[PDB]
This record gives sequence, structure tokens and C-alpha cells, in this order.
Amino acid sequence: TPWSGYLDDVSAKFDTGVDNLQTQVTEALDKLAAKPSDPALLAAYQSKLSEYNLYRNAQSNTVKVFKDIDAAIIQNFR
Amino acid sequence: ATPWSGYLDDVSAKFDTGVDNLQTQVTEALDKLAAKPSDPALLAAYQSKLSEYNLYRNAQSNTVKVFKDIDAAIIQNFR
Amino acid sequence: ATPWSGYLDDVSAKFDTGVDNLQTQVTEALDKLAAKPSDPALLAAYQSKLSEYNLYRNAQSNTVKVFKDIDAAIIQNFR
Amino acid sequence: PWSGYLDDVSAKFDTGVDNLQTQVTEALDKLAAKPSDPALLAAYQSKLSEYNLYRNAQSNTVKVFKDIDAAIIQNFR
Amino acid sequence: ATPWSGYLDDVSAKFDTGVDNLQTQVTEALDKLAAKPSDPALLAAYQSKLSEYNLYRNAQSNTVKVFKDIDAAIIQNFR
Amino acid sequence: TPWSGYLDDVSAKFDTGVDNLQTQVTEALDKLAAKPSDPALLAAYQSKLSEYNLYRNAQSNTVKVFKDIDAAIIQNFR
Amino acid sequence: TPWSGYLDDVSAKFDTGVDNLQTQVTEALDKLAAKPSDPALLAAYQSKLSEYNLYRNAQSNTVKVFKDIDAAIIQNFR
Amino acid sequence: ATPWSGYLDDVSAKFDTGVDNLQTQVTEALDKLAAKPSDPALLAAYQSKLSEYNLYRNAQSNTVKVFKDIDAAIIQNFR
Amino acid sequence: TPWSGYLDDVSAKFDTGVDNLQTQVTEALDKLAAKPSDPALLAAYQSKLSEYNLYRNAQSNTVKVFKDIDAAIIQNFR
Amino acid sequence: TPWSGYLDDVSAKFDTGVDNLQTQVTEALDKLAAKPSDPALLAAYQSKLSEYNLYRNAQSNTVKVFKDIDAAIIQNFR
Amino acid sequence: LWIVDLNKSDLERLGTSWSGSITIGDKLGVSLNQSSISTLDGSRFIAAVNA
Amino acid sequence: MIEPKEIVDPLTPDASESVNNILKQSGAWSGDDKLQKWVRVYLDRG
Amino acid sequence: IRVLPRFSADGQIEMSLDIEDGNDKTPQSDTTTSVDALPEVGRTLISTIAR
Amino acid sequence: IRVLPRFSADGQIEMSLDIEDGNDKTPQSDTTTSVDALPEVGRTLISTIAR
Amino acid sequence: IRVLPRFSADGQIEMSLDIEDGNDKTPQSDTTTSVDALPEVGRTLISTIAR
Repeated sequence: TPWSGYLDDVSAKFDTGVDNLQTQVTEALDKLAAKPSDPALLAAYQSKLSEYNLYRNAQSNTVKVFKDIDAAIIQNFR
Repeated sequence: ATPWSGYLDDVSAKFDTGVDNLQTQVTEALDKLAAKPSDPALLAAYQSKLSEYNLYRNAQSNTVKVFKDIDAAIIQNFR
Repeated sequence: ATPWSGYLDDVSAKFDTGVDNLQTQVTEALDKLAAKPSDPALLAAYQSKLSEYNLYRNAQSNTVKVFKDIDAAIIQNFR
Repeated sequence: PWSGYLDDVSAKFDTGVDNLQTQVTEALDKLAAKPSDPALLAAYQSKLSEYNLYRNAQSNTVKVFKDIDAAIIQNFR
Repeated sequence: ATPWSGYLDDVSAKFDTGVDNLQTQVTEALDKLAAKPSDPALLAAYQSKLSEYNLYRNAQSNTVKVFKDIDAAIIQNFR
Repeated sequence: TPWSGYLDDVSAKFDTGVDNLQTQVTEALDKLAAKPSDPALLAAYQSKLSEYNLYRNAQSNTVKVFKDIDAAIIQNFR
Repeated sequence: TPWSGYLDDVSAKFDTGVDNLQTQVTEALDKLAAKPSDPALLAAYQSKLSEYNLYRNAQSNTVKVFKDIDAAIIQNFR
Repeated sequence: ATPWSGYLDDVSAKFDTGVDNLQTQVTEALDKLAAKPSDPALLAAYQSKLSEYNLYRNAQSNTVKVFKDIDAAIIQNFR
Repeated sequence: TPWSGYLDDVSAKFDTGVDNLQTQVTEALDKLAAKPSDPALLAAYQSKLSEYNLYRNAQSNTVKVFKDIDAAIIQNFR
Repeated sequence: TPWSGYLDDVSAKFDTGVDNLQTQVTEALDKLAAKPSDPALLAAYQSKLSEYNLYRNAQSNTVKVFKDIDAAIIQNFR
Repeated sequence: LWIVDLNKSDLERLGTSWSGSITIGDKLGVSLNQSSISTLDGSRFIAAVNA
Repeated sequence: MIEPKEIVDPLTPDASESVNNILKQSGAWSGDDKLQKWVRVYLDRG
Repeated sequence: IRVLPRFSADGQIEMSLDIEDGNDKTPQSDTTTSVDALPEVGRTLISTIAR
Repeated sequence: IRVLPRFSADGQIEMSLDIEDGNDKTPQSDTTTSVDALPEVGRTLISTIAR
Repeated sequence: IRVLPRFSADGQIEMSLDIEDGNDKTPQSDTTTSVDALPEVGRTLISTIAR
């Protein structure tokens, strides 16, 4: 059975929060790569590449902080 | 189905829905000017349209980048 | 074995296969203009090809670095 | 030969990236002969950056498994 | 093979071998013209030649600058 | 050489990789200095000096990249 | 020399592992100082200084690791 | 007696005793140029001294920083 | 202080390449100003003044390009 | 006296260098405006105004180069 | 400490080289040991001597 | 193609004995010189 | 070619093979003289075991 | 000049001494007449102990 | 000049000495045979112990 913890439940909220960005990025790139000279294409890909950047930085930082809270509590069981 | 749009997408869209018609005006201008390049009435108009297009695209890009860097700086402090 | 290729390789190669023949068009048009440097038709052609090539190489090299900067940012948190 | 769990978790990356350890050297000694060729520069950039990420991810993974083991061994006493 | 050459040397030599002998043609037609400066055939020749030599050296130096720009833009992204 | 590290090996690859450009640029400078108004000498020197510039840039950036990789590994001994 | 421990041995193995870098770096330093605008001298210095940096960092972490192993064993004599 | 001076001071002063008198030469060149700014030979003279001075101060301070970072990393392992 | 960096040397090469132009340009000026309406003096001056113009332009651009090669290396010392 | 910095000293060296140009250039204008069609007046004003132009440009460029040296040193105190 | 250096050298160049061109009848150009076009449309020869 | 051999004996003639033949047949020789003798003597004779 | 040979007990030889061959996919040029003179073979790669 | 005085019973005074003197380097003094007008006196530094 | 002196019992004086002496290397630049009346001397460094 696919097992998921609490950190998994946390990171998953971002993935479901952005419905299709994961796909849109690849679609926009594939368009642009065909015709790297259309400003409407370039402006679109700039916007969606930078939304894709901020998405994953916010994800990994917030997954780290909960690990540090858990390890801090666990260390006091002794 | 319909695109998810973030915040930067909203910022870009404000420009796209700001210049209602320029996107096509520029193309029509070019088509007729190229049909008869030696008419100063065509030329005088195309010069204006092309300049407006240049400024529009430039402002749009510069703006997006600034918002990107504000967000990045806030996110860094979570750690 | 088949030559190993990663994700950055993949992203880079999409441009090379996206521009079918530009990579050689810009070589032919050079050999021509060099054979007859003073024909305006050959000049007007080469200006276009060389512009398209310059823009292609810039968009490629910037995009690869943007990805490298995400991967390097995530790997820092494994600690 | 004798090889611990950490050695295994390390070698996983080596045997994972089949050929990159060579390709970065062959791309380098092509480029060094002719620094001004765009087709050589554009390749080298991607190979070198891939090698970079490879070494970093390997070193951080081994560090984390070390510290899980040291945490358990501290409780035998 | 030749004493050494980068990619830019090659782009230069493509012009220098594309205009097969213009350098000597211009160098000598002047030595004709100077000895009898007032012959209209000699003048019309020299005019036609020196215009070619001008355009040749011009486009030659511009192409090198554009390739240097394209390379600098990629080397800058390694770091 | 008395001693040569990996970084030195990398730098030397560039040096031995360009045969004689070091002197070619030097000679071209003196020639041009003798007749600063000959188009041929100008068109030669422009090329050699551009090539030299790119050689030095590519050389110096690589050494830095390799330094950072090693520094990162060395850090984790602790 | 008169007396040396195991940590001293581990340390000395780097001081002899690099034959002459200890002098080469001071030599290049003043060659450059005489003419700080020479590209060849700059490039020569940048790599020797990087190699000296990595040499000292790698040396020190190892000595610390061995100290912590030995302290951990000695703690159990009681 | 002589004032006390560490290792970093010495690595710095190797430049101030290596460039024999550049610090005076620059002020002389400026005092001459300010007298008659429109002399080609004076502008040509000043450009070189100013550039050399710039590079000298850069190489000096970057080297002092690098040594200060190699030292702090050893001092941290005493604990 | 006969102290002369690499840039000073690179510039001096031109000064010593055009041995006498520096004064020929003034001799011609003085004798022209003595009688401005003479074709032989006008034709001489033109040919000297132009050479001096191109001399100073090549002199200054070379210096700048070298400075931009050095600064890009020194930046990487960190 | 008011506080003056090193960049102020450098700036003022020019002003005190060109003792009187600052006003010569104005008197020349006041005269030329009286009879704009006197070639003896025009020939003088052309010179004064060219001198003024070169003076102000050399001034600003020098100030900027020293600003960027200081900023580059101050950056490394951290 | 005694340091000693000695050198001798002897050198000799002597002889001639040739090239040239003719034109016949506005039919035939001929060129000998030139990479040129023989552009003159008239007979030229060029010796070279050194001693 | 590879062809190894065992070596147990030195050369015959000597290296020096051979070099001189080449030098003299070439005319490169200089022991005939009036001056370099003072130094060459120590190298060849010693 | 890369190979590692094994001797069977039955007088058979077993080899593990990796083979790569062809001309290279040059971007520089194609022209009638080149295609005329110099054969376009493919480029092919094989990895297998055989006895 | 910098000094420290010490009294000795023999009626002798003892001092640790450092001295610097000179004109500041102006090697590019332009006109001959300025050098003729102003004496060159070389920059000198001394450090010693004396009684 | 740097020096450190020691008095022997025999009245011999022993001292540790090092000396840098010379002129500043020319700037790779022109001069005149009269200015060569400002004479070259080398640049010399010596460091030793003598009694």
C-alpha cells in the first residue's frame, strides 16, 4: 500500500494546489523551442518559468521546518 | 481545464488587457505598409504603432522581474 | 552503452531539435555572402539568419542556468 | 571487496550515471583546443553543471545516513 | 593545418578566401591610375574597385564582433 | 613542474590546448604598432585579441567551479 | 620532530603530500606584486591560491574527526 | 620601536612596496591634467595610471579577504 | 619612479612605434600657418593629421580592452 | 570651512585648474550676442565652448571612477 | 665560482628564384610558379636574388 | 606488431666512438678549434 | 569494440560484446560532391552475448 | 623624532632613538630651474640606541 | 643595512649582517648616452655572518 506520512501530506498540498502548472511549463517550453523569436511566447514562458521557480522553493523550505520541529520534540523523550 | 494562473500571471494580464487592440493594429499596419512602402502616410503611422509596442513589451517584462525578487527574498527567511 | 543524458541535457537538446536546420543555414548563407559580399539580397538574408541564431543561443543558455539553480537550491535542504 | 552500507549508498550514484565521469573530460579536452566555438561551449555548460549536482547530492546523502547511525549507536549504552 | 586558429580566425579567412584576389587588384590598379590620373577609363575602374574593398573590410569586421558577443554571453553563464 | 594539483592540470589543459596564441598576439601588436593605419594589420589584430580575451575568460571561470565543488565536499567531513 | 603523536602524523602526511606548494604560493605572490596588471601572472596566482585554500581546509577537518573518535573511546574507560 | 604588524598587514604591504610610487604618480598626473584638460598627451598619460591604480587596489583587497577566510575556518576547529 | 605596469608597456609600444610623428605633426602645422593658401602644405598636413588621429584611437582602445581582461580575472579571486 | 570629502578635493582640482574659463565663456557669449555675424567673435567662441565641454566631461568621468574604487573596497569589510 | 660561455656561428645564403607570366593571342595565359591570376594580360617575369 | 628482446651486453662501438664519426663526416666538429679546447678537454678527456 | 572472452569446456568461445560504428552526424555541411564521393553508412550500436 | 631619556649615575644620558627626515619624493619635478631652486635631500630613516 | 654585533674575548667583533643595495630598474624605456652619465649599478643582496 502506498504509505504517506505527515510531511508527505504537507508537500502534497502544493502539488494539488497548482492544478496544471507542471504541464503548462512543458507545453510552453515546447512551443517556444520551435520558434524562439515570438515575443508573446517569450513573455509567457518567462512568467510561467518564474511561477514554477517560486513554487518549489516554498515547498522545500516549508518541508524542512517541520522536520526540525519534530526532531526537537523527539530529542526530549529521554 | 482552464489555466491555473498565479499572481505574476495576473500582473502580465493587466498589460495584455490594457492594450485592448494594439497586438493586431501593429500587424495590420505592417501588412499595408509592406504592400506600399513608399507612402509617408503609412510610414508615419507605423512608426508610432511600433514604438508603442516596444514600450509595452519592455515595461511588462521589467515589472514581472521585480515582483519575482520580492517574493524570493521573503521565502528565503522561512529557513 | 547508450550515452547517458540527464534532465538538463534533455532541456538543452529540445532547442537543437526545435530549430531543424538553422544550425546549417547560417553556414551556407555565410559561404555565399563571402563569395559575393556586395549583393543586397545576400546581405538582407544573412542579417535575418544571424539574428535568429543569436537569439536561439541566448535563450538556451539562460534556461539551463535557471534550472540548475532550482536543483542546487533543493539539494541544500537534505542536510 | 569489503564494502559497508554507506559505500553501497555511494556506489549507487556511480553506477547510476553510466558515463558522465568520462564525458566531462572528453568535452573539456575538446573545448580546450578551440575555446571560441559556440557548439562546444553550449555542450560543456550542461555537462559541467550536471557533474556539479551529481557530486553534491551524493555527499549530502552519505552525510545523512551517517547521522542516523550515530544516533542509534548512542543508545546502546 | 595552420599555425593556429580559433573559430573567429576561420570566419575571417572565409572572407579573405572568398574575395580571391581583390587585394592585389586594388593594389595595382592604383599604380596604373597614379601614373596617368586623368583617363576616365582608369578612374571608373578604380572607383568600382575601391567601393568593393570598402564594403569587404566593413562586413568583415562586423561579423567578428557579433560572434565575440555570442561567445561572451555563454561563458558568462558558467559561473 | 615541482608539484601540480588538479586545478593546475585543468588550467594547463587550456594552455597546452592553444598552441602559440600567447606569442601570436604579441607579434601582431608590434607589427600593428609599426603601421597603425594598414587595414590588413588591423583586421588581423582584432581577431587575435578577441580570441585571447575569450581564452582567458573560459580559463578562469572553470577553475572557480571546480573549487566550489571541492569546498562543498570537504565541508561534510565534519 | 622530537616527539609526535598519531594526530601529528596524520597532519604531517599533508605537509609532505604537497611537495612545494608552500613556497610556490609565496613566490607567485611577489611575482604578481611586482606587476599586478599582467594577465599571465594573475591566472598563475588564482590557481595556486585556490589549491592552498583547499589544502588547509582538508587538513583540519581530518584532525578533528580523529580527535572525536579518540575522545569517544577514552570516555568508556570508566 | 617599529609598530606591530600581523600576517595580513604583510600580505597587504607587499603591494605598497611592490608598486614603487604609483600612489604619487597618479596625483602628479592629475595635477598636470587639471592644468590643461585638452592636451591629448596628458589624457593619454592619465588613462594608464588611473587604470593601473584601480587594478592594484582590487587585487590587494581581494587577497586580504581570502586569507581572512582561510584563517577563520581553522580557528573554528579548536573547539 | 620608472615604474611601468603592463598597461604602461602596451601603451609605450605605440609611442615608440611612431618615432617622430609626434613632432612632424607640429612642424607641418607651423609651416602651414605661415602660409595657409598653399596646396603642397595642405596636402601634407591632411596626410599627417589623419595618421595622428588613428594613432591615438588605436592606442586608447587597446588599453581599455586589456583592463577589461584583468578585471574579470581579479573578480574570481573570491 | 565646511566638510569636504576626497571626491570633493578631486572635483575642485579641476575648477581651480581652469582659473578663468568659467567666466571667459560667459563674456564671450555676451559679446557674440551683440553682433552674431562677426567672424572674429565666432572664431573665439567656438574655442572657448569646446574647452568648456571637454572640461566638464573629464570632471564627471574621473569622479565616477573613484566612486567605484571605494565601493569595491568597502564591500569586503564584511 | 667560475662561469664560462663560448659561441661560434657561420652562415651563408646564395642564389636566385623566379616566377612569371605570359599571354598569347588572347587565347592562352601562362603562369609559372605564381598563385596569381596573371592579371596583366602581358608578359612579366620576376627574378629574385640574394647573396 | 611487437618484438621484444633480452639485453645483456653494452653497445659496441661506444657512444662517444660513434658520435665522432658522424660529427667529422658532417663537419660539425669543433675540437679543431683554437680556443674551446680549454673547456672541451675537461669533458672529453677529464 | 569492447570484449571479454571465455573458453568453454567444449571447445567453444563465449564473448560479451559492445560494438559501435558509423560516420558522425556532422552539422557543418552536405553537398553533392561529398555525397557523391563519400558513402553515408549509418550509425549503429549493439550489445549482446554470443557463443 | 621619538625619544626616551634615562639618567645614569656617571652623569651620562641614555636614549632610545628613531629618526625620520627628508623631502617627500617628487621625482618628476618638471623644470630644471625648480630643481636648481630646491635642494634634493634624500629620505632617510635611522633607528638605534645611544648613550 | 641591518646588523647585530657581538664582542669576543679576543677583541674580535662578530656580527650578523644583511645588505640590500642598488638602483631602481629602468622602465624599459629610452635614455641618452649623456644620461648614462647617471651610471648603472646592479641590484645586490647579501646576507651572512662575519667575525
